[PDB]
Amino acid sequence: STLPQSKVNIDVDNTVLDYA
Amino acid sequence: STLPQSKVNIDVDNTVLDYA
Amino acid sequence: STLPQSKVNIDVDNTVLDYA
Amino acid sequence: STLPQSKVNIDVDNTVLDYA
Amino acid sequence: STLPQSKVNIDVDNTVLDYA
Amino acid sequence: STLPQSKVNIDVDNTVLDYA
Amino acid sequence: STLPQSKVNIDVDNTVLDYA
Amino acid sequence: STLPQSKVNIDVDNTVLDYA
Amino acid sequence: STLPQSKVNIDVDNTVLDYA
Amino acid sequence: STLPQSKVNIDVDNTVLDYA
Amino acid sequence: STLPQSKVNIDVDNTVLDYA
Amino acid sequence: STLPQSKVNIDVDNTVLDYA
Amino acid sequence: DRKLTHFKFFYNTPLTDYQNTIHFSSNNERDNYFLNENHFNAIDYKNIPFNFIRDRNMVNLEQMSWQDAQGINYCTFKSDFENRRYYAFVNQIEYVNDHVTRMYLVIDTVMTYTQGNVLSTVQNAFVERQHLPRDVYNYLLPSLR
Amino acid sequence: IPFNFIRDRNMVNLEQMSWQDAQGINYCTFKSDFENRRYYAFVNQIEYV
Amino acid sequence: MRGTYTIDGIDPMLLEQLKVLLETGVRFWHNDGTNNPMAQNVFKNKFRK
Amino acid sequence: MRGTYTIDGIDPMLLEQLKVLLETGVRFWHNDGTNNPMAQNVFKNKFRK
Repeated sequence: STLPQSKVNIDVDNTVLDYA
Repeated sequence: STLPQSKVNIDVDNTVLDYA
Repeated sequence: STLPQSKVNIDVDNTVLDYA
Repeated sequence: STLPQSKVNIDVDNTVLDYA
Repeated sequence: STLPQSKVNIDVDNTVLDYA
Repeated sequence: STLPQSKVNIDVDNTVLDYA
Repeated sequence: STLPQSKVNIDVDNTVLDYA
Repeated sequence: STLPQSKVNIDVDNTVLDYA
Repeated sequence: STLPQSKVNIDVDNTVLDYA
Repeated sequence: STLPQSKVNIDVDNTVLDYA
Repeated sequence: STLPQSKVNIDVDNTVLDYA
Repeated sequence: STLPQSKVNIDVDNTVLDYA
Repeated sequence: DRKLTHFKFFYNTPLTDYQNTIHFSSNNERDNYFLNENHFNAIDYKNIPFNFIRDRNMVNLEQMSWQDAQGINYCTFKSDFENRRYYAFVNQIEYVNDHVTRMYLVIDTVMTYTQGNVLSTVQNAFVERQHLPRDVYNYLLPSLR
Repeated sequence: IPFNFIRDRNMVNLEQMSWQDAQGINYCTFKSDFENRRYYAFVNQIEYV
Repeated sequence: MRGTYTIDGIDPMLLEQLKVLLETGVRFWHNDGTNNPMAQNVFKNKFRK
Repeated sequence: MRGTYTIDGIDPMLLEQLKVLLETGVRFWHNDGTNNPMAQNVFKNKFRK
């Protein structure tokens, strides 16, 4: 859920995040 | 759950979440 | 309802908990 | 209820909860 | 509405309580 | 009401609640 | 809306109150 | 309104409330 | 929206208020 | 808006609100 | 979303704002 | 997102938001 | 029917602290000074009554613009709810709309209730720093010396 | 560029002052048609939105 | 200063702030047509304005 | 008074308030069959009730 402020390119369609 | 480190139960097939 | 942090394997489908 | 120790009225048949 | 902690056997189906 | 001692208007027929 | 604690017989069906 | 003393606009016909 | 306490005759049907 | 002094956009035709 | 208090003519129909 | 400076993902086609 | 109250606000009154007040011989004289006389500049709302309760200090005025609002200190108001008239300081002025400007009040008890010889009626109360009449002052002179 | 502002609310929002230009501001003098008297104030806090 | 006074045409809250600030004590620096009139050679202070 | 005591049939919180109030010190005025018995000529106070 939470995202770091490190310009992590996120794609809404397919992105899957391992960490909470 | 409150503190899932890496074992996130995203997949639909799995129905058991350990230590939570 | 409340769960302890002791790696209690929980299965959503069939698990039944005696304590509140 | 607020403090059910072990006598949780999960079953549908039972309709009376004691000491609550 | 409020209930005392005196093991008052309560039946959901028919119980009627005089006090608030 | 806020403080009904014993005269609780549970019954449907009664439509008047005194001192409330 | 507000009611005084003076045993004011209130009938839900027809009672009309002048004051707020 | 916030402070209606005696002129409560209960009736449906009236559509104007003074001093409010 | 806000109204002053100066007995401003308000008609719900047609009244239009210039100020917020 | 938060502080409209006299120019309230009540009318439906207008679609632009200045300084807000 | 946020707007400055500098008489920024805003048109609801077509206005598009670059900043958050 | 919480802090988008100028790269606001208003357009429908884009599905990835960077650094957020 | 419905009770209404009348206000009369003043400008730049010298009274701005609780400690100092303008005592008067009797309530009638104080009213005459504040109402009938032209001392100070004042905004009078005689024509326009108000719906207000002493319990809530908040008050809303119709025809007082922001510029006119600045400088108001003292407000004297009389309500049909209570026969006794009241005076108060306008602690805070706030702007909410082009047509209304809210003002808060704090009741000035000294002016409202202590007029006349009412304080003399107190019985068996500790006193300190009281100005003395001539008879007792001469009688008590050695003690002060 | 005029502004819509009221003395009662201390908050103010500026259009063309970037963050770099914001640093260093201490004193602000403002005059409103609402009140004939002009006013001066200290800019206690600067925030980026 | 410390007393009951009121400047004409002043918001009551600003009057309260001014009252307390004066009670604390405020120092006035006369303008000298300089960038920082607040900083001057104090010893040169003379009687007449 | 200042000590551990309890009056029979008293709500505990009222007992606490009474305890503190007595610790502060409370003065009793005996009734004289008057509108304001609290106000009397103190000098006339005599030994026996």
